[PDB]
Amino acid sequence: NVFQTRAGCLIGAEHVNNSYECDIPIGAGICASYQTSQSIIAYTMSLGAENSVAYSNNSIAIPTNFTISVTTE
Amino acid sequence: QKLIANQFNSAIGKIQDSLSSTASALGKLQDVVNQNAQALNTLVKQLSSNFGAISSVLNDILSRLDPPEAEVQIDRLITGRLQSLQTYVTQQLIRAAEIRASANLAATKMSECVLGQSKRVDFCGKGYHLMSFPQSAPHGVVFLHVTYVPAQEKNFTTAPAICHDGKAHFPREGVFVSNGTHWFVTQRNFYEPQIITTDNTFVSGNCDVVIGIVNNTVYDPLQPELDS
Amino acid sequence: ILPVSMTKTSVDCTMYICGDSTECSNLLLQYGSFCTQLNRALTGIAVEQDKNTQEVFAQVKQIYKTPPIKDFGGFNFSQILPDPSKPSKRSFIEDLLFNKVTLAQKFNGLTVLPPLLTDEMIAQYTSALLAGTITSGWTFGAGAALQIPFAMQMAYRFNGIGVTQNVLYENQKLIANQFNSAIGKIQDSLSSTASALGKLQDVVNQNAQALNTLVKQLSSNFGAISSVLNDILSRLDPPEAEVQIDRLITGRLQSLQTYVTQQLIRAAEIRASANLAATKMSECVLGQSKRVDFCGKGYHLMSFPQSAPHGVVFLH
Ligand SMILES: *[C@@H]1O[C@H](CO)[C@@H](O[C@@H]2O[C@H](CO)[C@@H](O)[C@H](O)[C@H]2NC(C)=O)[C@H](O)[C@H]1NC(C)=O
Ligand SMILES: *[C@@H]1O[C@H](CO)[C@@H](O[C@@H]2O[C@H](CO)[C@@H](O)[C@H](O)[C@H]2NC(C)=O)[C@H](O)[C@H]1NC(C)=O
Ligand SMILES: *[C@@H]1O[C@H](CO)[C@@H](O[C@@H]2O[C@H](CO)[C@@H](O)[C@H](O)[C@H]2NC(C)=O)[C@H](O)[C@H]1NC(C)=O
Ligand SMILES: *[C@@H]1O[C@H](CO)[C@@H](O[C@@H]2O[C@H](CO)[C@@H](O)[C@H](O)[C@H]2NC(C)=O)[C@H](O)[C@H]1NC(C)=O
Ligand SMILES: *[C@@H]1O[C@H](CO)[C@@H](O)[C@H](O)[C@H]1NC(C)=O
Ligand SMILES: *[C@@H]1O[C@H](CO)[C@@H](O)[C@H](O)[C@H]1NC(C)=O
Ligand SMILES: *[C@@H]1O[C@H](CO)[C@@H](O)[C@H](O)[C@H]1NC(C)=O
Repeated sequence: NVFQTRAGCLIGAEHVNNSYECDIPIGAGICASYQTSQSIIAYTMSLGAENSVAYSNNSIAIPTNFTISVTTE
Repeated sequence: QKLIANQFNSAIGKIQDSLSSTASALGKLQDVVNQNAQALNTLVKQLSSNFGAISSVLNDILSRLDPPEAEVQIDRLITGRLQSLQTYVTQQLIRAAEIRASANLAATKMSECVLGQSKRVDFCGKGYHLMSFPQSAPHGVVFLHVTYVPAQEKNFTTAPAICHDGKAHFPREGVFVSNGTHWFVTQRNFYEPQIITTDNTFVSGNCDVVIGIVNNTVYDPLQPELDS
Repeated sequence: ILPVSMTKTSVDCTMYICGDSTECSNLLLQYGSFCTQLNRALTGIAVEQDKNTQEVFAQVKQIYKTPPIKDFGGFNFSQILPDPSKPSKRSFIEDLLFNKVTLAQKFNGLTVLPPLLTDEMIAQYTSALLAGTITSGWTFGAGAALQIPFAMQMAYRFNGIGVTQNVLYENQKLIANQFNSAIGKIQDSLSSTASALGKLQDVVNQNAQALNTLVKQLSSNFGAISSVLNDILSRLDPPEAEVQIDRLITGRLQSLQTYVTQQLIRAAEIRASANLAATKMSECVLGQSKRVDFCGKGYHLMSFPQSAPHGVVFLH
């Protein structure tokens, strides 16, 4: 299971056409993870979930409820 | 009030549980201790090295060799150990500078986000900031930022202005929204519609200049009282 | 314009000093653990280099995108929005910045590692931030993005600086024309002047100079007979070859130490700059700032980010 990336050559994991959030960084936008088969996959970055606001020249979105969140720094 | 109190108490319980269960959240504090201990141990272990001399212990050299070249060997040992000490001191200096850089930011955060309410976005936590609480920790401080986040949205049609008698009326503070048939003026962060009236709007010139202005009636609180 | 990261590099110790020599490796073994702290420091520097960009740019939960129909009350964002026609999804100003910067080949134990995020993902991050700012205004920094017409967002911004909204609502055409003309002017100024990106070229020049000097240090006698290890080994006897090699070992180790210290200091400075850039992005872009001269001269309205080689560029 040999794969050739831009940051060297990785053996022991198989390439995947999908894309997920990174668990272990490798480089050049390539990461790896341990799915579930029970093998190690090497894939490409996933920046985040696609979104597109339904923007219109006379449309607004006003919240009707709130929530209090406590964050630790 | 009761709902907000319950949300706050639940959040406090949740952060307490998260801290109690997961032990990997304090990396920013354990890293300093690990680095310092590793540097100290490396410096200590650097003692037992020949650096080109016969033996790593000077006692053997002085008790086994004549002074004329035992002095050369001892000199080599001093040079090596002195260089090691210089390197350790330099690394300590740089690390202390970094810790000072962190401490200044910590002091600023304590001054602003705790002793007052800050309007800097994404400085005292995600969302709109409400307050903060400090807690001590080994060689560090832990902040609890209480913030505010909107939850549930809607959809509305809007308008920059409104004609009522050829004039243009703008909201004092808030936006004009329509639920399909009527019109209302409401604040920009919590849906609470109110009837448009002269106490919520102000006038500015005729209404053939604003773009996208739709006209509706504006109530006046004086006429019904003056009628009777 | 302000830098955000330097070239990610790493240098081996044993191969650098006297690579391809068993005798010199045995001699160097006596010097303790000097060959590992340098590698540890350089790896830490590389990790921090990745962390700087990851912290500065990755500030959005999702990836927003503009609606296909561009109707922004007369404001024209064509110069900064991503261009699908270009093979790389980068705007015109990003292309200008990339083409305005010019310029690993040595292999004596030094290597460069590619960044974790390629420039395409940086461009996508900037596009997401720009689209969120254009459509949702600033409410996408707190919770879910809420759509709002651009003219009303500008009215809110005007009310932010103490000017009533009726000032904007009656001068929409003039404001739009001024904004478009300003965008054209800044594009022309960037495309014309050549010394507009010194703050990024300086870092590259400094790193190249440091690496070149470190490599050039190889050819110094350091008091020994010659700088060629093979000649010393194959011409003199081991009893004196050892003491001759010792001087070269000491000198090369000293040069490596000096280079590592310089890299550490420069990395600290770059980290300070990256933290400043992250704060500016979190405040000037994701919201409106009341701090004077923080997000541009005069009263502040909004900001638009763009990427650049090893840095970020703001338009206030
Ligand atoms: C605003 O949201 C809160 C929670 O986010 C709602 O409070 C919940 O209300 C339901 C009833 O529909 C209860 O079953 C839950 O126990 C409540 N949650 C808590 C934490 O007490 C609240 O009702 C929402 N407000 C409106 C007007 O819908
Ligand atoms: C838009 O809001 C108005 C104001 O509440 C609604 O009009 C009222 O609707 C309630 C029922 O929801 C009736 O009991 C009142 O008599 C109505 N008053 C008036 C003056 O119309 C209106 O129904 C809402 N429209 C939609 C589509 O929800
Ligand atoms: C606001 O109301 C006025 C009428 O009270 C509308 O003005 C009319 O517009 C039509 C078409 O533009 C003209 O033919 C009429 O002569 C106008 N009447 C007056 C009295 O001016 C106007 O259209 C309304 N606003 C909008 C956005 O439709
Ligand atoms: C936004 O501005 C750009 C200028 O960069 C406009 O593109 C030019 O438009 C003029 C006429 O409007 C043409 O003659 C040029 O050939 C265009 N150049 C390019 C590179 O596109 C663009 O049209 C403007 N936006 C809108 C909606 O008109
Ligand atoms: C999916 O992955 C396989 C190998 O795992 C590859 O041959 C194929 O080209 C990929 N699909 C596409 C559409 O490229
Ligand atoms: C508002 O309308 C748009 C398009 O009609 C839709 O995509 C969006 O989900 C709506 N908002 C809500 C809160 O339902
Ligand atoms: C919004 O855009 C549409 C085009 O789809 C246009 O017909 C309409 O007049 C615009 N709204 C305003 C208030 O001008």
